[PDB]
Formats: sequence, C-alpha cells, structure tokens
Amino acid sequence: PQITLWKRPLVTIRIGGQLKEALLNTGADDTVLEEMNLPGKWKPKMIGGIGGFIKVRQYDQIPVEICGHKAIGTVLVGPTPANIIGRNLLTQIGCTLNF
Amino acid sequence: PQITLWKRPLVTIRIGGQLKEALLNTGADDTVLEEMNLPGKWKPKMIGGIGGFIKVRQYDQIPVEICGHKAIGTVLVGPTPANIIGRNLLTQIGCTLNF
Ligand SMILES: CC(C)c1nc(CN(C)C(=O)N[C@H](C(=O)N[C@@H](Cc2ccccc2)C[C@H](O)[C@H](Cc2ccccc2)NC(=O)OCc2cncs2)C(C)C)cs1
Repeated sequence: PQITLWKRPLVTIRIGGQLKEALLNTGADDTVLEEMNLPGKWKPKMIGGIGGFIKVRQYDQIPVEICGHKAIGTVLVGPTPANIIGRNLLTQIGCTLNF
Repeated sequence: PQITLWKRPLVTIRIGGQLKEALLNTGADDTVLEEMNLPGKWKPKMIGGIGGFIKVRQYDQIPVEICGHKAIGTVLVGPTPANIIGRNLLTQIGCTLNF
C-alpha cells in the first residue's frame, strides 16, 4: 500500500501469532512494541523518546508481518503506549519516503 | 525525491532565517524543533511520547523551507532531543509513504 500522512499511518502487524495495530515511524531506528511476552533470549536496553528514556528488552530475529509484508528483525519490547514500527523493519518491507 | 529509510531521513530546513537539519518524521503528529528564538506570539503546550512529555512554545503559521518546499504551519519549540518535522508539515509539502 501507499499511505498518506494526513492521518497517522496505522497498520496491522502480526507477531508471535498475535495481531496488533501499529504506527509506521520513519523517525526512529528501532521498532518498539507495547508489553507482550515473546520467546527467545533478550538483552536489556535503554531508549530515549520525546520526554525521556524508558527501559526495554531487545529481542533479535523476531519475524514480524506488516500489512502482508514479511520482516525478520530486532524488536524492542517495553513501556510504550504505541507499537511503533521503526526504519529497519520499514526498509525490510521496502518502504520509502516520497515527495 | 524518493527517500530510502536505510538511514535517518534528515533534510535541511530554512526557518525564520536559520537553516538546520530536521528528521522527516511520520511517527509525529507535530513538528518540534530544538530551543530557539522566534518572532510572534505563542501559547504554552505539552507534547509527549516515549519517556513522557515536555514543555514547548507553540507558534502558528510559521514559514518553513523543507527541500525547496514552502510550508506555513504550527511549530512547537522546546527541549526536544531532536529536530522533528511532523505530519502537520509533511502533508503540506505533499509527502507520503509507499510500499
Ligand atoms: C497514544 C498513541 C495512541 C499516539 N499518540 C500519538 C501522537 N503523539 C503523541 C505523537 O505523535 N508524539 C510524537 C512522538 O514522540 N512520536 C513517536 C511515536 C510515539 C507516539 C506516541 C507515544 C510514544 C511514541 C515517534 C517519533 O518518531 C520519535 C522521534 C524522536 C527521535 C529522537 C528522540 C526523541 C524522539 N521516536 C521515538 O520516540 O523513538 C523511540 C525509539 C525507538 N527506537 C529507539 S528510540 C511527538 C514528537 C509529537 C500518535 S499514536
């Protein structure tokens, strides 16, 4: 698809076999998801948002399906009020900024 | 311009009379720039995200130059760890996501 920015670019993502609504975010390297248990090893991380930093768990090689598109990559799980799909996965699904 | 997402989508913006780098951010409802002086009035405001919210000055109908593209809109000024160009202005310059 080709999403416009008049409204927040929200889409459906599937991960761990669970379906979630996410926001496409060119403004961030990594992808952050709302708390949700996931399998695998994981290292602790600290990431800074607009109002400060939050602690997250970084999982690697996690398959995440975005709007029908396949992606496998590093996912950060933690206190975020919104599942934000970052650049790495964006490029994985062939997303670009056009103007 | 076709922007890949493999790297930060930074672009030069000319505002007021200053030319600085800002991120084309589709994960932001608003445009936020780092502390600076701007002419005009302004109502205080609190914008938030990961880590919480921050205090910013809201200026409206502010001229902004983003890659030979002229836009006139709302510009929040304050303690942002990054110069952000949000959807309010991205749409103005006719920008979309495609994949
Ligand atoms: C509540 C929820 C349903 C929503 N609210 C909104 C509206 N809001 C609040 C925003 O758009 N808020 C913006 C914002 O921070 N957007 C964010 C997405 C988000 C939205 C809501 C809650 C948490 C994260 C997305 C933005 O690209 C910012 C920009 C940025 C860059 C460097 C330093 C700080 C910030 N990115 C991050 O906060 O990235 C965190 C990281 C990810 N991986 C590593 S750090 C502000 C800049 C204005 C959209 S969805």
